[PDB]
Amino acid sequence: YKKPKLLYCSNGGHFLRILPDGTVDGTRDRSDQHIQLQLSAESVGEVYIKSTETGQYLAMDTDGLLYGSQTPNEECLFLERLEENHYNTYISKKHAEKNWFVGLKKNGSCKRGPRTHYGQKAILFLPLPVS
Amino acid sequence: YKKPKLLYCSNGGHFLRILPDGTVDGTRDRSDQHIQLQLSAESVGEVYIKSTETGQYLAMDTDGLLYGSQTPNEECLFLERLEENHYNTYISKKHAEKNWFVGLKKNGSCKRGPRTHYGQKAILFLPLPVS
Amino acid sequence: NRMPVAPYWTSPEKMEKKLHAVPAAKTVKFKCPSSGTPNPTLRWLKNGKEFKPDHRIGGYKVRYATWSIIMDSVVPSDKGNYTCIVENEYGSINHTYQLDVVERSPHRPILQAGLPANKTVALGSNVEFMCKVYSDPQPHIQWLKHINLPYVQILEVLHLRNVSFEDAGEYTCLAGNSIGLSHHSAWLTVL
Amino acid sequence: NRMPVAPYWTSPEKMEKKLHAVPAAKTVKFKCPSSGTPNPTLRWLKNGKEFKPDHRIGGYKVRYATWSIIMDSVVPSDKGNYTCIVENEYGSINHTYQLDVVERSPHRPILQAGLPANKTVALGSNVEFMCKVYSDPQPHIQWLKHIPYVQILKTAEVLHLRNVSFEDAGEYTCLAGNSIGLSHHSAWLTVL
Repeated sequence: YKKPKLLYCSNGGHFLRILPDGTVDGTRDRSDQHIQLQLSAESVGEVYIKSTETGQYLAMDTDGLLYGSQTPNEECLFLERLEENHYNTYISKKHAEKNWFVGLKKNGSCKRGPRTHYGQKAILFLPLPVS
Repeated sequence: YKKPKLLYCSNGGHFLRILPDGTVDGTRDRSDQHIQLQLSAESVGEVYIKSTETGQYLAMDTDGLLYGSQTPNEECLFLERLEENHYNTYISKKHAEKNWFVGLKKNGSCKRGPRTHYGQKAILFLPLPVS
Repeated sequence: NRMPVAPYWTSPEKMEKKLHAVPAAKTVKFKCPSSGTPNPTLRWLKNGKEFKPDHRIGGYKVRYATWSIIMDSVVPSDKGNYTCIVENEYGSINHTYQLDVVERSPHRPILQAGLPANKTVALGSNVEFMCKVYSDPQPHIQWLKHINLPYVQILEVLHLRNVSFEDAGEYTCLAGNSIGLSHHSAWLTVL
Repeated sequence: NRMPVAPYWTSPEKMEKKLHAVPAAKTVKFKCPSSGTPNPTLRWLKNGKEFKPDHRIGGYKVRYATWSIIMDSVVPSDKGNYTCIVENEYGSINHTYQLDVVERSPHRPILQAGLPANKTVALGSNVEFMCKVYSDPQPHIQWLKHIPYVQILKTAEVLHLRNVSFEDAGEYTCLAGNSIGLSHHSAWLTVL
């Protein structure tokens, strides 16, 4: 749990990526240097998710848009829940009330948090070892 | 738990051995072909312990003497308990009332069950991988 | 009977998703929708070799109508490359899918028994307590000093600098996740 | 000052026990009782290289009076060869101990989540249910059919149902238990 992982999204097979410019998206390449993430618990159930390469934190703006953050903050904390279907979902800690999930679309493009539903494949993630 | 192990005895560093002639003793050599054991549960807490090499079962005679058995029987079943001190002890299932332990002496020689006490180092065993 | 047509993909799109990562126990299905005349054949390979249903526990079905193979309850041994091969008298096309499986562990964290362990030290000695935790979901670890539950003081290793008598006492390593929490304690003796 | 004497063992016997296998967390101590004049030095190595106390969490003490080294709370990373080296202006002797550590898991058996998994099959289809168990002490595994009343099916990873029929439909359980406790997971078989 201390080792960096990859957050694979079951919607299209994309690995959650945090590009050095703040762009959050997905890719199907495991050799990509920006898919390795280091999750940490600030408190029970709440985690930070940061690129090991750039040290950027995954975050969600007030729009419900994923982006890389040079420094951690309220927009970086996500609620991590291992679902009954055995997948992981990450809900915006700050935008919990609205149920804003971290998700990805069929093409791996950032999926606006306000368009994510409990029954979507886009919000389902799987932790995987780098190799 | 399905893989064969070695039952290391903390009294002298000897690996529980079941020689092809029925002789039960200990040795300090890991390359020895007769130290690999396959434990199995006949029921919760009760186990068989047999040489993978010879297919002989570890057993205790009515004297309290350990020996190899070509076929399994009441004298082969042992009560396996993981002690608080984190070691394992194996008590003769048939001679339980008397508290007859499977043990080994400072020199690895079979230790008569009726001479084994709860506080002895001779009856303390540790499971180890073949290598 | 009809105009020859080499086998071709009928839903190339769907095939873009090459890697299928699945949590252990899920049913995995692979498809290679295709067409061609005369109607082509469907075979499947696992890491290059032929894949017979006895090759794995549970076996596997192949819905020829949906150009797919269905494997119930996947487990680690199932991980590998799966290739469908479609072909007729006029051609053969193929595609390979990667399959990865991850065993999930939905239980509260697990601490290594014995850790942390008691310790006795001399006044001035520095000390370290260890704690080994295992947890599928991210665990939150806290070390607690003791001062119908006991009062504690929030503080893998707990490091005590130039220890004194006051440092003596009971310490606890607490780890918790969304399912539950767990902890082990140890006593520090000072001389 | 006194008659030279190369370093020698003072309790060779005790040293016969070369391998020290210990369960994780125990304090491990190694001794090389020795003597020699002028009085000899005691140094310790780990797998050939020098062993400084910062080389491991917890560090380690060396009681020069008892020719021993003491390592509290050993853990797997500690596994390896430990060599003591005794020497003076007239000689040097050495000895090496192997250290093995085993993490003990005193909990009831653990079953892999999801297993066994539900299954739907056609009349006549053969079926297999899987069960993955982990247990330090020897686990006893049994498969149970529900009829909660049950009917033991198999007694000690897979439950195999031959030419299945409607009657075969229902709930099945994989039970595993050890001296600490027991655990189980169930699954439903649907038949068409």
